[PDB]
Amino acid sequence: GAMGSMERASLIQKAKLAEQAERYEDMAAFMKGAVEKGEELSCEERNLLSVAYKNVVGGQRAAWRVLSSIEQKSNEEGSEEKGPEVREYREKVETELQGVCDTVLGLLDSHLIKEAGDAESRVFYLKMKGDYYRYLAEVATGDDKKRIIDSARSAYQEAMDISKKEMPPTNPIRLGLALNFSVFHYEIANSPEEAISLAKTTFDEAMADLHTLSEDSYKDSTLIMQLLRDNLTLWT
Amino acid sequence: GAMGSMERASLIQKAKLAEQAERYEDMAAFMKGAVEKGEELSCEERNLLSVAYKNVVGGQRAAWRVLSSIEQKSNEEGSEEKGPEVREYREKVETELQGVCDTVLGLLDSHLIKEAGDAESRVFYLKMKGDYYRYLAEVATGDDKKRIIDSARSAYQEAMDISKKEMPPTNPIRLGLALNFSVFHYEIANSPEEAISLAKTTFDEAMADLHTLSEDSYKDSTLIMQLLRDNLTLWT
Amino acid sequence: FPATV
Amino acid sequence: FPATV
Ligand SMILES: N=C(N)c1cc(-c2cccc(NC(=O)C3(Oc4ccccc4)CCOCC3)c2)cs1
Ligand SMILES: N=C(N)c1cc(-c2cccc(NC(=O)C3(Oc4ccccc4)CCOCC3)c2)cs1
Repeated sequence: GAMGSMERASLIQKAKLAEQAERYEDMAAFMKGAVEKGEELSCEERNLLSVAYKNVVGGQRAAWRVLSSIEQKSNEEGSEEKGPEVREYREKVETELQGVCDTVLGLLDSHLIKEAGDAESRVFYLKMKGDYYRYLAEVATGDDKKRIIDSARSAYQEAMDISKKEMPPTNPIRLGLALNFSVFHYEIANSPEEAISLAKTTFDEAMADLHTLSEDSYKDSTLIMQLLRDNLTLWT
Repeated sequence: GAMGSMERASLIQKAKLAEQAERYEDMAAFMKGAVEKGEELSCEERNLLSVAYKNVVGGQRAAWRVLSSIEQKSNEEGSEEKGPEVREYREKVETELQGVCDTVLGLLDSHLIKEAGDAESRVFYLKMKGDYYRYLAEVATGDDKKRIIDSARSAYQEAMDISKKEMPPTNPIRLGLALNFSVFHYEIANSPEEAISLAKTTFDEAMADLHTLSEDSYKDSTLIMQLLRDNLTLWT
Repeated sequence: FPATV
Repeated sequence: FPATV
């Protein structure tokens, strides 16, 4: 606990400051410290945690993609051997990414998920668990790739089952879960038809429930519905 | 030397890869390792070093500015005491920024500047030295602020003296040095008239030497001349 | 890349 | 802020 001596409330305050300053590594460290205080997280706090790590790992993923692309070109038929450096540095970024994912997964396993009883918290964390196993799957190539994929699938599936039982079809967490599980199907599980079906059914069921919403709730739900449509347009 | 076991050429290669991946902290660490091999830097290598640290400290400066702004508002007449957290976190970012500046200044002092005999290398490094003392000056408030300002001024001045003796007025290093020394005058030394005079004289002397340049050299010089004009437009 | 949230 | 390079 590097943050063990800081007050929980101070960690949350500093996470918000780090967000405003676009210091997402700091933000993630502050929110890891907050989680490690052992108390459940409120809605706002869960989203601070998620925003922080999504931004950190998102930057790592973007860098990994650049380096992996350079590496594949160096391996084409006709390339001039540029030694081990591209592979080494891609491996360095990959190991750092895996470490961040393992950290987040560790927080979810110790002990955020087991204490999460409300649908909004439990579905949120299980979505996160699917997301970070999905990021591990994006770089996985060994004896474990299938198991990592199945861990992502299992987390997303439990989240989906709870969300369909306990939340309306326009709930933004339910929508974002389905968006991401659909991308999992398309990009990770080589199941584009499942990806398209899930996105379309999610969109249509949400459409039919929009009439129940306030103007602010409508804005949130239609935002994610547009992402579902964007993906469907990319895939069809 | 965390990079002490890596080949110089591999460090330079990985700095270029880090640049492509927008991993500027890594890029800076690789180039610090390259400098610490003890050999002089080529033109390309000097610019890899400068790009890396300029991007790292630039992000720190942007974050510091956000936090300092929040801190000043918390100190206005009418604000609700939000405890020590904003100050603490601004101080944290400030200390990290100071550390990066001290690192760069240390590389210039051990031993890049003393081995730099050609105008293009010596002016480049002395510009860097003025720049990183300028960044220290931006956050300085203690018994040392005047001395930090004078260290920036002294480095910029030696660079200016060499550049006027040894390079044409369109040389991009000479132009960028003058651009930055002009900003030093305006923003650090509370000498806006000196800032404006320097920018204008630099611009006019460059204009009169453009006729000597190739199309590619013209593009580089006119780019920085436009920055001089941009600043003059901001200041008049 | 496709959109995720 | 003013331009520097
Ligand atoms: N960043 C900060 N400081 C803060 C953020 C919040 C907060 C408050 C309520 C909801 C959310 N967000 C979500 O529940 C999900 O995101 C979206 C929701 C609606 C529309 C688009 C995305 C999370 C990702 O899965 C989809 C739902 C965040 C409080 S503070
Ligand atoms: N980034 C990379 N991988 C590489 C960069 C280079 C390289 C090569 C030659 C010159 C420069 N640049 C400059 O000498 C200064 O920048 C500008 C120059 C002209 C126009 C605008 C800016 C530096 C800042 O002071 C002003 C001069 C860089 C090789 S590789």
